[PDB]
Amino acid sequence: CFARAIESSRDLLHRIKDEVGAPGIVVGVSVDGKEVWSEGLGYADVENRVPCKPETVMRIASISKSLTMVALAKLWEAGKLDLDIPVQHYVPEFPEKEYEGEKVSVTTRLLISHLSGIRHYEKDIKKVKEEKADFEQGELYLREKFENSIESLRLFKNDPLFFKPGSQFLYSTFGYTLLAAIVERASGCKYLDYMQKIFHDLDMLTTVQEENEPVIYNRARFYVYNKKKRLVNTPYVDNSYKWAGGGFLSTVGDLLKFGNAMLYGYQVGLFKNSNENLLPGYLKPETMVMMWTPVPNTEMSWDKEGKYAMAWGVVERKQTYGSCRKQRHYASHTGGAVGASSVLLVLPEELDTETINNKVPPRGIIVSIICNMQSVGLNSTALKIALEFDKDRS
Amino acid sequence: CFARAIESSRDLLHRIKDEVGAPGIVVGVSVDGKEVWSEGLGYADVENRVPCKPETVMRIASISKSLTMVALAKLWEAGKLDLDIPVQHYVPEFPEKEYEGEKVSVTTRLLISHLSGIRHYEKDIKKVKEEKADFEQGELYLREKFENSIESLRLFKNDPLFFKPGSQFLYSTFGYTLLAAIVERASGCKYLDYMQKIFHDLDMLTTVQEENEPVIYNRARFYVYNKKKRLVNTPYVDNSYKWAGGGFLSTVGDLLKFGNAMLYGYQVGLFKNSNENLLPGYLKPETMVMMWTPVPNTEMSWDKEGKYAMAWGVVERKQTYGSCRKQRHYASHTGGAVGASSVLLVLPEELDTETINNKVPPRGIIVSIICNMQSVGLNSTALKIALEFDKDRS
Amino acid sequence: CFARAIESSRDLLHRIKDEVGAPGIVVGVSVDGKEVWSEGLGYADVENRVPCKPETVMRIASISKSLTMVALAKLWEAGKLDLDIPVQHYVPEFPEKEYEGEKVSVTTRLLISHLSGIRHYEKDIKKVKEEKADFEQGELYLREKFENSIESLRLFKNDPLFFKPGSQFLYSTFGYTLLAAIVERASGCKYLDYMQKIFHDLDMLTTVQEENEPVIYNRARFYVYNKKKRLVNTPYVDNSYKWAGGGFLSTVGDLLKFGNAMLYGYQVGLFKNSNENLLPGYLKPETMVMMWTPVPNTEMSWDKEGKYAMAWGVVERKQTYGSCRKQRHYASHTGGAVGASSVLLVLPEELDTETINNKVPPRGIIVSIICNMQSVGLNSTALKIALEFDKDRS
Amino acid sequence: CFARAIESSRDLLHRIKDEVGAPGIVVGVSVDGKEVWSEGLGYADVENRVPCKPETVMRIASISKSLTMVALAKLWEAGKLDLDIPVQHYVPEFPEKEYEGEKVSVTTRLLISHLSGIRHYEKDIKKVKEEKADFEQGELYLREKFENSIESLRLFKNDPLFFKPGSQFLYSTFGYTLLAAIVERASGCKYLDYMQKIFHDLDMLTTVQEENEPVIYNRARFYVYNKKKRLVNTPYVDNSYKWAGGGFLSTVGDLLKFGNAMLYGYQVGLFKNSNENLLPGYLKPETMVMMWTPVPNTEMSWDKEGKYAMAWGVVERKQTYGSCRKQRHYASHTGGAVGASSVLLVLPEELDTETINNKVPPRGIIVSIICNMQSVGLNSTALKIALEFDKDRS
Repeated sequence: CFARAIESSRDLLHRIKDEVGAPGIVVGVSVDGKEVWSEGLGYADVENRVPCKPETVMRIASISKSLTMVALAKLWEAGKLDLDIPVQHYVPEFPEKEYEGEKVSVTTRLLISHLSGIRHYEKDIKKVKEEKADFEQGELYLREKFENSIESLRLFKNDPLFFKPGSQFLYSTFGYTLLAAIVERASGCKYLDYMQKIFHDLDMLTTVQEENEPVIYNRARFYVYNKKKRLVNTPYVDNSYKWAGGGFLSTVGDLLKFGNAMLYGYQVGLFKNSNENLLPGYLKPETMVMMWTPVPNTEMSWDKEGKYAMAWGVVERKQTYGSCRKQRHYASHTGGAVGASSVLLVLPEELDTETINNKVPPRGIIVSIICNMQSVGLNSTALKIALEFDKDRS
Repeated sequence: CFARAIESSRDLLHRIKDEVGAPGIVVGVSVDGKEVWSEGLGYADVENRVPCKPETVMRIASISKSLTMVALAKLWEAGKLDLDIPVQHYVPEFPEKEYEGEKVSVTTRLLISHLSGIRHYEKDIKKVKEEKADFEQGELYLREKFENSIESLRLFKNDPLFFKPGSQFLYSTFGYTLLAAIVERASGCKYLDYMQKIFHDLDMLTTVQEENEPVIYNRARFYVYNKKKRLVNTPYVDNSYKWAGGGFLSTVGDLLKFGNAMLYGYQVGLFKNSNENLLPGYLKPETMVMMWTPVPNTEMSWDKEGKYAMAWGVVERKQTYGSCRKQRHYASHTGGAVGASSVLLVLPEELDTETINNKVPPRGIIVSIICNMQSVGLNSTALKIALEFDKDRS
Repeated sequence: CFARAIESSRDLLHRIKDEVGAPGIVVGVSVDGKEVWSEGLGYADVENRVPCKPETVMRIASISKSLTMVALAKLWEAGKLDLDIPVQHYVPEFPEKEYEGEKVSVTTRLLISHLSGIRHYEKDIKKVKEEKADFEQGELYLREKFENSIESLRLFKNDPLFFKPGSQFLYSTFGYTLLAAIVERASGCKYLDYMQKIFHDLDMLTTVQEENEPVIYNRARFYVYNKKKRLVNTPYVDNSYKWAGGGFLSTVGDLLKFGNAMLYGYQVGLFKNSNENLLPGYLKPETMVMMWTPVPNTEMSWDKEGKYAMAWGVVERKQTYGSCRKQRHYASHTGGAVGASSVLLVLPEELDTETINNKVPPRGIIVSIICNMQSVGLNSTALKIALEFDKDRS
Repeated sequence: CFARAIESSRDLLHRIKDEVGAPGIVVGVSVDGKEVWSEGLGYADVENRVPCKPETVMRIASISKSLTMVALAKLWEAGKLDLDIPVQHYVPEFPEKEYEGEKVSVTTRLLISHLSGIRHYEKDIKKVKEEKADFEQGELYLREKFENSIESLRLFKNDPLFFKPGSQFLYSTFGYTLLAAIVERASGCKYLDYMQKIFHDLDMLTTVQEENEPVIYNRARFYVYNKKKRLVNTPYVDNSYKWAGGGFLSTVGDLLKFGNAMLYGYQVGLFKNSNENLLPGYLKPETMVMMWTPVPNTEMSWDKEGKYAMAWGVVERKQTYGSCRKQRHYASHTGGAVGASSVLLVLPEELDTETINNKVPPRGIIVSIICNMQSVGLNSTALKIALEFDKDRS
């Protein structure tokens, strides 16, 4: 039934692969909760000639923020965590900050949406202020091993705030390290154990953390181009200092399952009225709405047409003029890692009365693409693939 | 429902294609805001045997003037631009002109309708005056790259005026280069960025500018016949000096969407009285009327029966004698480029009381035809296709 | 019989294609005068999605020098041309040159082996002398059309000599333009007509010159990577000023046929004694030996282990120490063009008494590889493929 | 002819592989200068399921010392190097050393046989003295990159001598770093370039240095067992500080070729009398004898029955009592690297009058075994395989 869409999507994948020169790429498409397509192109390892397969394990980078958000939402549902309380309640090791000698408060809500003052890789305030008005970074190529989140906090716990909390949007990865410390303090257990339990609940059996010593099957390699336009290996790095921000490894099936679970949790409330036999979602319907609610004064780098919510980028639906562009509602998050690129997209389906009365959730399309090439933007390709699979479905 | 009309239209397309010997041709028909037919005949590329498809990208040439007019109308609605103010207010680099030593004023209104003195490709005043009482041109085969509109102005900013402003009609392309310079000066941003934003608003995702370095998918080739009556390739040209006049690339779907938007903006005022739930048009109803209002002392080359308005050729409706020709109201613009020919036609539907009370805008037919053959007139074929689709609709 | 070798060769081709990120590549292998393998990988045109095929026409660049050498050898056999006579005998438009006020002579023999003083793209003597002790060039991106070789001579006929003739090796392309002028003067006919006749004699029906106006079927596109590591189109260029140097277009089958003809002409003399029914080669046996004879004080850029002969790079066979590297005898020439890379390799087979008495010429392997990627070295891959096909043959 | 021996050797390889639990192992056997057997067992990479093949590239560790010795012998033959001159003549950056205030001289001859005072990984003199009367080391897991040998010298150039030069045998790896510095100073070129030229001369095309950025095909992985008796990956290390001591990567064919070249150079002098058509060896016959001459007061760790020579361990032939053990003459060197084990063995054949008069060199057997397992001794297995292949040969 999806044969026409599959061929075109494969053509689109070839287009992007040849445009960026990626040695390998893997895709995964799920329609209405069922996986209908999964393919790989190229070689996961070019030295040993290992072809790309749906079982390939690659580095999802910032899609990890979404997993941490799921953990935080579950903790908040359990009542252990309060969003508006200052972070010093849970983590007293973080020093209090001043902004030309005025009291400022850093909270979980500000940390989630990046509205907090914490910096990114750059340490020079002047350049950041000039830009507001890179893989060249050193901290991005660290190799030290950090046993715990509290030890990892020492990289940025002494730097001054760059902006007033809640005033300027600045994408950051250390804020989610602080969030992981808060999670492990509030839950009473280690962060990795909590995430492992969550992955077990969601049936994500191939999602593990970036480590070198353990043997991980079907692990791929990551490449980059040098100054002579020749494919080379990326340098060895250790990502233990940022587990929550970008330290996880996964496949396309696990991302499809995660997206399906989120879609079901989002859509179960609408279908609850017609049928009372539906199982409850992993998170409460009000929690799901809050997660996907856009926050004002936020930006979405991979799509200027939408904004940012909680660990997700959300584009809403609207139409301003007749016979003119009709915006479509979807949520997405992209990831950029040394040697790798990924994207996860969710496209909800507009629900009518008859569909609600007859059909059952989830109703939508989830698309996941991962490639072992550095600095590749895959949001547009995923959006096109999702739209075309939306056309075929009847 | 349109099956009878589609077959006849295809026959008409074959007629014109065999008459001119065009290697390929693409058509697009929209009825009442919905695309009902789209087909291609022949080969977009004859060297590699690439068939013509609705996704083919060809060179719309002077249909670009309409896009610039949309930009100018939006700027005028915003209040940034004044039509009657002399152009030296925005562009002081253009020298003031004299006509046997008398002061003359060049304004935006004169530039839009070609009533201005600026010349076309020919530089000899005597021949132009004799004709008033060609692909053989050199400027039509330029290959230099021009970074900005101000740099492009140097090709004609020193030539004397050919006629008194507002006195003689002379179709010109450099006047729209001056218009683009005025647009980029008044809007505060670059012309290409403004047009890109406008195209994004109107959902024209495949409309780009003529460039060689970037990879543009489904780009076609352009051909001409030599002295031995053999098909050959057209010479390489650069169109950077005239973006506004004739430097864009598009498909038939984008032209259909543009025509539908213009038709909705034209017709929403009549339907506003019955229903208040209709979304506003892209431009105000008074702006649309002005755009399609014919201007006296103007000519319409592709149809002697009508006149010229603002970047459009408009034929009105009238009937002088009983049992004799009944003129029909429509608007059209044709384009001639090296190696290419195109046409865009809009046929509004006569509105009665019951149709206004019951139906919703837009009500009409838009037809777009593009072929990769030089010096082909497609206005009559488009008019016949539009009329026949007007017959089938019930 | 060659199934094992074919698979490995395909793997080698994939290796180089992924290493350089070439959108397409075509290979051709001939064993003992019969074509046994021919395949293409990737897309010849990425905008229109045209797959690579053995019929693809790409830009062989400096393999053209070999064709001009064949023309010169045939003229010398006919007795029309003398190698040691100064070039002013045939072309008096070339000015005589002095070297700190001493008489120097430029001859055909010096021009063939690049021992002449004529420069390459660089015009600064100091930098060339420093290097002796680039696609960044301007002359490499010319677009002017030159009707005849004498007109083309004006680009370098006034520059002073860089080194003493016969003293320093300097690879050059304008020397072969002078050679083409000499050919067309001595033969009494135009250079292109002579080469067309030669191609007709050798059954190379798809070998034509680089031109834009004529329709050439199966013509490919040429690409390069920009500063953002994104695939883009190469700029439009005109190669009319260097027909003999790098101005021809060809397939892999034509190169295979050319190599087979050269191999037969080389090897027919050894087999003449046993059988008198063998047809004569295209060139006399003594002429073939001279063509492949290495010249002292010459360099072979694509293989430091060999030297240069007449329009060919020749590596001889030798062994200095026991149980140590055994050199193999072969001839090759590589080509680098804007947007393209190519190689032609000939691997003669060692002949014994029984093989000479029983088998018939040609006995060897010819390999041709062309890719639409700029600055790719394909000599090593061709050598490996030839050696592996040498192993399978029995 | 060797079918009986091959099966038994394979059984022996299985025996050692199961005894040590090595995931993979590769063997290579050459008889009389011709490779007669080559096989691999297990997986080179267990995560991606890549089987072991003869083309696998693994870490030869201290077999590198033999390559440096070949370089030093060639330099000494050229007359550039003097063995008895103090090392301060070539490398003045090395400080002079005192031994309870007495002048001591460090020379190339002492450095070659490890009779020099320089330490190994351990820095505590007391423990070394107690042992004389480990992978637990820190310097063995360094990750810093060192551009040149002079920079690498700083790791041990300030430590005091452990024993009097020429008095006590102490195996060391930094002495060969000093030897590499001496080589690059005396030869006038970089060490890596000299070794690359030597490898090219000996037809060792797959022998490269340990580097991460370049793409090296068929590169294997290296494993170790943890405290829970589970297979894990070895930690990432950089071996740039010891190129000469333990930094090379190779296959079994390259080691076979190297051993064959050494055997030919050793045996050509005996066969020179009968036949004058034999090509000269890579090194002079007197040089080869010196290389394999055992040095008094030296030890051979992998075989207590023999001693040490120049970068080789040599066991001589002798028989003390009648009807009792008859010693056999052979040379060998083993290597231990993080995650890897290797051995190279040469078994010369006893030469009689008729064999010298009739046969041609080389006459012997070379055996190479490499496995991706840490701390495995393979000398006995290689000796047994060589002896059994010695039995089959007739």
